[PDB]
Amino acid sequence: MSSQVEHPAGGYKKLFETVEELSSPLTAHVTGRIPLWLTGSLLRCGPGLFEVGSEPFYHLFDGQALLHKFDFKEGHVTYHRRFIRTDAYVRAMTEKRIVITEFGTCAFPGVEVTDNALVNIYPVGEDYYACTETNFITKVNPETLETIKQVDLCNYVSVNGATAHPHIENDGTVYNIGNCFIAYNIVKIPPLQADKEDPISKSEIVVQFPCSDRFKPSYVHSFGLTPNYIVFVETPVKINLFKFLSSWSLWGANYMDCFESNETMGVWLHIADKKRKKYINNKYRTSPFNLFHHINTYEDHEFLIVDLCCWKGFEFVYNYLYLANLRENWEEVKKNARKAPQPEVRRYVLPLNIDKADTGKNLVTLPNTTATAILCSDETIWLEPEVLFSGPRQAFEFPQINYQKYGGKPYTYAYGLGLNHFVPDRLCKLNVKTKETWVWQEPDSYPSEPIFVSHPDALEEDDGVVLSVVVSPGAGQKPAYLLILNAKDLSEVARAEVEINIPVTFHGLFKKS
Amino acid sequence: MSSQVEHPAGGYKKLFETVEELSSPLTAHVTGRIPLWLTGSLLRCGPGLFEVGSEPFYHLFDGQALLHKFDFKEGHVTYHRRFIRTDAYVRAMTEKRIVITEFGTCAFVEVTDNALVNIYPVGEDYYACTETNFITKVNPETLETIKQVDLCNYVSVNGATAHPHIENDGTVYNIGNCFIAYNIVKIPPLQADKEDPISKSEIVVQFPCSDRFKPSYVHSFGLTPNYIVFVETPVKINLFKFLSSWSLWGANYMDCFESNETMGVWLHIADKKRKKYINNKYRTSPFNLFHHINTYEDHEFLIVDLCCWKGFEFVYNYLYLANLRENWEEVKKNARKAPQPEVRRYVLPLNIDKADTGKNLVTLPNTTATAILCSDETIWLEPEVLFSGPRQAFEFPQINYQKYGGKPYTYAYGLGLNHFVPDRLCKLNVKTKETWVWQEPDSYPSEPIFVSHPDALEEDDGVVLSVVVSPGAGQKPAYLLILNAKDLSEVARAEVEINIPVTFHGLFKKS
Ligand SMILES: CCCC(CCC)COc1cccc([C@H](O)CCN)c1
Ligand SMILES: CCCC(CCC)COc1cccc([C@H](O)CCN)c1
Ligand SMILES: CCCCCCCCCCCCCCCC(=O)O
Ligand SMILES: CCCCCCCCCCCCCCCC(=O)O
Ligand SMILES: [Fe+2]
Ligand SMILES: [Fe+2]
Ligand code: NA
Ligand code: NA
Repeated sequence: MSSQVEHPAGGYKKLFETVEELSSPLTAHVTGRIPLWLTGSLLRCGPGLFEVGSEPFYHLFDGQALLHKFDFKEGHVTYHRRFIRTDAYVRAMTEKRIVITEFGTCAFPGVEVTDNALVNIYPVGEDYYACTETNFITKVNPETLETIKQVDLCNYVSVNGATAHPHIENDGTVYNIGNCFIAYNIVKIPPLQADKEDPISKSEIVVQFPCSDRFKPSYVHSFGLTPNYIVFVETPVKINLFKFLSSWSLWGANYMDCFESNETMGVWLHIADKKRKKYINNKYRTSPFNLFHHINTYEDHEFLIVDLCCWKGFEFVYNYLYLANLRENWEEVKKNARKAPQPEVRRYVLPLNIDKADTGKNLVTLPNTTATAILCSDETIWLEPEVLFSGPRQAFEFPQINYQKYGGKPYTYAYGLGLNHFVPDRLCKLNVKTKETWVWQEPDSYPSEPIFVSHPDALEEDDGVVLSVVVSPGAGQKPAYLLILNAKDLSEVARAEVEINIPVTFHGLFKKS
Repeated sequence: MSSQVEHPAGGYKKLFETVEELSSPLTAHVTGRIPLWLTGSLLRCGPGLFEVGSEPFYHLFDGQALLHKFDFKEGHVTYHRRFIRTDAYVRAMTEKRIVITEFGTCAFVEVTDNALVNIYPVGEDYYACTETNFITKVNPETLETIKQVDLCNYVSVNGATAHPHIENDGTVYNIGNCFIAYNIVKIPPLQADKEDPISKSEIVVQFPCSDRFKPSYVHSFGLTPNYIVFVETPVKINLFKFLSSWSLWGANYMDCFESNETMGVWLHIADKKRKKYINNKYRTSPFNLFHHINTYEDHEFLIVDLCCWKGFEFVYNYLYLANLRENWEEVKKNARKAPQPEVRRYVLPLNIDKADTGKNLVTLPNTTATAILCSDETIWLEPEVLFSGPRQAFEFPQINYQKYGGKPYTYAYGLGLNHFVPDRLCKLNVKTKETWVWQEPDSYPSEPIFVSHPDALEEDDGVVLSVVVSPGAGQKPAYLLILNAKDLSEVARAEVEINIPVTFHGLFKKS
């Protein structure tokens, strides 16, 4: 973990304030020691333009995509940023107004889907793509930050969109999930082959998950992956297709206007056989929650361990993320969040071998968990979680692990961004076996998602650092900095200060050079 | 909290072995220093006779009630025990066989009065109880049995729990099934006329049943200055089996239980002072519940701290003596598919505004518990988990009851169960989730009972007392353990030269 800080000075407002791009990189001023083995680029995406002239964007996810880069070489750091030349951005700059409808901001005058790639960036073959959650992803140059092209996934595969959280196997194979308007489809993009053709042209749907409601598919943000299984969590946050596919020009609608909460379904969990490409018909059921981020998933004897960042309730958490709410003063921010769903890290355990003879009993026979799974007579398997972390309006969010070596596998550690009534104000580490936590936090300092980078000679799982971008608007300080923490105990190793503001960023990666 | 010990020697079997009563008290041999302010009697109940001749009792809750007493005076300790002369026991001794049907043992009809579970004060009297209509008046100084009391002669219930709440003026509240509702009984304090307060018993409020024909098993309930809290679980009593003739079919109490798979848990509150059921449909996931820890009011909310078991299967299925007497690897294996124990805090909003439909009503600043108002007006609850360990139950909870019962509090003491075997003592800070453990190898404790220093201003300024069975051959068979309530460090122990079997509940009676 929890925060030990209040924010009466309101400095978190700087996260949602427009900035200018740069012509070329700035030097970041180092204190402490940047590790000499740290060579490459921290790439991250966020909104950077929160109004076009006098027309405001209303939601956290509406501001125009800004691509950020911190470069590390021989103990020195540079910072650079460029707006992504999406259709949304280019047309806004041409017409000097909001032209494309964003997540929570209707544009005044069917109509074009946004390609505002403000959320994440990921590798496909030798390319990098910035994304949001629509059918449009934007190819970008990781060295110059130039925009290369728009890619419409609809030209290649049968999905209406895909999440900003594809899984990436160590050979470069990419898996993602997307709505299909009815199913949820797993897309597979293979590694780059000898022929050097673009791997997106070899995309395919490999398996399909069914929908609980013919006309109302669930919002999906992420999914789990193990060597043998795919895990999909179907939440009660629904997309109303009667509103989504109606004409938005007539009604004046945006994406937020299409969400509704199903009160009675709870959460349905789904698994598929990855290698045999087959949906498994196990009716896993539990209580209602929102889910954005899976932490990690793995196999342990005949069971799937599913670690999740949950929000307890069926109301859509995105309702609390209009910019007007996030720009309020601190007492009002806390008050507004009182009735929101509560964040909680939970471990669910999914049995793979269901024996009818155990009807009415707990199938989770593993020795090291308090998670349960009850086989009912109607063949639903009712799940209860083991709670790994819980604090009052203190979210362990934007989870990251040592992904390259422990993604999809037995693991011990997760790193997170700590939210305090939705305001990011600390960095966290969680031992998922012991429930021990570590916190890093300074007054009036607003961090981003921490990204893990392994030491080249790592023996343990947490032999490395985490990198986070911190906004520090206190007038006795430079506006922002890159923070490097030792992954062992979250003690500070270095920081690299820059003389300009940085707004909120969501996700990213470290690209080794 | 969790245990750090395995039990391959099987010493826990001594908890379920018959013992002989005593003719008069033994001296318990003290090591360390019994506090000189500790003056009175630890009274506790458990089974003590696990077979009548060659006829065995089958279930944990079948053996014949044994009343135990440790006396504390000027740093000296005595131990004494007597079988309760119930109808079940007396008739068994007369007829040299099992005459009355017990919880899980059919006799080859009359309701059992085997008062093996607890003891509590009414007026100037003490009553040993089980969970039926029969409670047994007993003498707290001599351990003699005085009389049988049939609650049905006084109030409209079929039984009452072994966990009545006791207000500081001596008023007693309890809950019992009525065969259809759950009735709260109130027994007033002793008046000037000196008449027996049981004759002034009354039903003050009634909770509805979720199923006309299948009432829930009820073990305990919550009480605050202003409210009564009742948790209706999916463990049901099948009245078609309960009220059928058991002589023909050969049935016991265990044979009447079934689990409702779809209802989950329904939580109920009543206005205590206005004697009125409140129509708030609190709903959550399925669990068994035996013991409320404590209940209190905080702004417009009820804080409900519970020892839960995650699942709808009846936990009592895992407590046949044959299972509990298995070797350690088999005990662990048998418990793998049982419900998981978990301490949970639920938060019940009292002011429900329809304008908040679809939102979380729990606006308190210090909890992660939630309560969602649905369109059908059910309020769906999620807990804050306070303690969770794999088959490691924080159970038999106790608090500083006299000063913090029904009120804001910080500390609970518990007996730690390891795949159902009691092997440690625990303390839980319910605000910080910090835990403390006391544990020795091959040592099987009982429920810890808290005794305040008489002049304490703080909540945990006192000791806990537990009766520990220690069958290791380098030790006396049992002892009374005294721990400092601050940190569970040992203050003293009082060893006795005879075995003591399992005990369930009890009290400390100040003299
Ligand atoms: C009706 C919903 C539709 C759903 C995709 C439908 C294929 C998602 O749509 C969008 C649109 C714009 C922005 C975003 C952001 O990525 C959300 C925050 N990460 C998602
Ligand atoms: C069908 C259930 C009936 C129910 C009472 C219904 C008036 C409870 O009956 C009994 C009978 C005998 C022993 C016990 C033990 O106290 C249980 C463990 N504490 C309860
Ligand atoms: C650094 C962000 C701070 C302000 C917003 C925090 C509220 C986050 C709520 C949970 C995560 C929602 C998903 C956002 C990340 C994403 O778009 O992938
Ligand atoms: C000291 C007891 C150890 C062996 C039995 C432990 C199993 C306990 C399961 C939860 C509590 C069950 C109710 C027992 C207390 C009572 O009868 O009032
Ligand atoms: Fe995300
Ligand atoms: Fe009990
Ligand atoms: Na600090
Ligand atoms: Na010890």
